[PDB]
Amino acid sequence: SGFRKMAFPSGKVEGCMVQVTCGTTTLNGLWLDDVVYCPRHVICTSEDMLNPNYEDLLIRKSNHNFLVQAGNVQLRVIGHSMQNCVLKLKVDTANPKTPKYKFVRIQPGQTFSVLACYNGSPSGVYQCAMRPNFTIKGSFLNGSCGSVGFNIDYDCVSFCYMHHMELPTGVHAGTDLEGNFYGPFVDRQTAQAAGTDTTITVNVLAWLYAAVINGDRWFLNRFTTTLNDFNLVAMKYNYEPLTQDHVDILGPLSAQTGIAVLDMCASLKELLQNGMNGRTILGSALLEDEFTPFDVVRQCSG
Amino acid sequence: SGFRKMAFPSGKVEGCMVQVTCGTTTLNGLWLDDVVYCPRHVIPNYEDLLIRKSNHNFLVQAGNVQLRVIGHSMQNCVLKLKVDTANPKTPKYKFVRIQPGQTFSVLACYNGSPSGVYQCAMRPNFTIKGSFLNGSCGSVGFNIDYDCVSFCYMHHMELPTGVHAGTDLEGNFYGPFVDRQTAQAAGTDTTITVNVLAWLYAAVINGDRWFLNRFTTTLNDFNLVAMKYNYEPLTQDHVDILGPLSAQTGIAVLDMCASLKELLQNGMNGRTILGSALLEDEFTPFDVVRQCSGVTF
Ligand SMILES: O=C(Nc1cncc2ccccc12)[C@@H]1NCCc2ccc(Cl)cc21
Ligand SMILES: [Cl-]
Repeated sequence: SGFRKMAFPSGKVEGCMVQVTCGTTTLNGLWLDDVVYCPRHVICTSEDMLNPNYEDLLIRKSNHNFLVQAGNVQLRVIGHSMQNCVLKLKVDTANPKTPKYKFVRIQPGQTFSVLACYNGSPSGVYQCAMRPNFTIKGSFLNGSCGSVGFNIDYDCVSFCYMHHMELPTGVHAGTDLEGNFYGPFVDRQTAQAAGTDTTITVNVLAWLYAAVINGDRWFLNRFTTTLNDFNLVAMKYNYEPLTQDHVDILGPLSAQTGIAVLDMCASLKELLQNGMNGRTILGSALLEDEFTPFDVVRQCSG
Repeated sequence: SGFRKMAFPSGKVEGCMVQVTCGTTTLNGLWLDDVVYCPRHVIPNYEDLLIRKSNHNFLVQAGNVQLRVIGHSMQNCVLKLKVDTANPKTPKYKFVRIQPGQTFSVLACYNGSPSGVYQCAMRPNFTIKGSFLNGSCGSVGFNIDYDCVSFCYMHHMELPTGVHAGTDLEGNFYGPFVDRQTAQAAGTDTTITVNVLAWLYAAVINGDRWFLNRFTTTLNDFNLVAMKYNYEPLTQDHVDILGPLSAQTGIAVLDMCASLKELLQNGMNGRTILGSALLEDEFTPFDVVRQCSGVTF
């Protein structure tokens, strides 16, 4: 019993964090095999941040301009290439702590753990979700660039995120490990605003099923709804549309609890209308949306 | 910017998790140097049940390697299995007993394999509101100070309300609990006041000021109100501990107490603080400073 926002154990990722210094800029790199991955904005100066030409700035750099530090060991950069918004520094040593890994690009609503780092040293680990507006509500200070988001399903680390920047609202933007940004963001100081954020509906339903599995049933009702009627109500509360894929995904939880997805949708509609009334669901007074259906099953069953 | 419930990086602890099997029971062990620590309920008159056990009855597995048990002893509610091999991944460590209100990270394990890491607090009623399934016994709570892991908790059981009970690494239970199937109930819980204030300072540091007011209060008047809402008494030590946050934000601790007093008597009014509609009490003043300054390990 119990339901916590749980991150993956960060050990496999900690053994990959390095510090990447280029000129006056220092941030984090991810050392996997003989390559160090980091945000390409590490090659940027003061006046080369509003409109940087990364191809032009990178051509002027030599291998010895990049200082990579793994613990108290300086690694030797023997090559450099750019892939989208990520810089790949070929090094003369393969990381002995390289875990079994994959680069995966996630979709909004997906969760992952973040290993926040400063100067190549891990400071903390927390659980996040890719918001529908493609930002992450992380916890990052200056120097956190290069910190990574990942999932550890089985013994394989799936890297899904690399931190690049903080938007004016305090939310964060970044890329997959191939350098493709999540959302309409670019790695420059130009005016960029996150779109209006919405609640990840399928995740709220997954969390309502977690509450039922843990013995919380007060919010259940005798009603059901059509998928269309639910979405018409949901949109009015800035909730993401629930698709037939989401209904299918929630099938296992519906089978385990005996509460049909559209039946749980009618509970969610009622909660949106009434609020909680001094009550909590799994120790929360708000509807939690950073637990996917897969997270709920893993945490409640194994 | 941002404020998250953040756990310590769990790597140093992951290299210590092993699986301990005794008879039909399988749980987790903590392998430090040549000793494996685990809950004694893996084997009631525990002295008598332990005397009937031989070293080969304990099957300890570190990854795909079976470790050989060369000795066994009991210290309070923890079993210590002496093994032939010292753990090469043994970090710099200490066994520390924490006080209610203090926070720590939990590395939840099943069959000696880490499955997740979360942050939690020792409740004033000595329970932890964890996330644990069958097989999680032996999972440990810890903090990291510089490069030293301070082990503070070992999971033993789940109480009927779904909350959890366990011991320090010397086998002394936190709270009035015993390691036996019997009627045991967690006492009435209270809110960790100093932690709520620390979290209000974290909200101010992140730009949330709506709850601030022009008012201040005496420590005595605050505690009279706090006692009424099942909040822990705020001591002069807590006020001193909150000093650095008070200096950084410009909001005196008793000034923040007047904000808390109003929040208790009047509620949030549809508003949130750091994305929460409840007052968060599982961040200590040190946690807030560590996260709002970026201390690394
Ligand atoms: O956002 C960046 N860094 C940070 C990242 N996270 C939390 C921060 C908090 C406080 C200050 C900086 C933070 C990075 N340096 C600032 C300008 C900038 C502009 C464009 C790009 Cl691509 C990156 C950057
Ligand atoms: Cl995905």
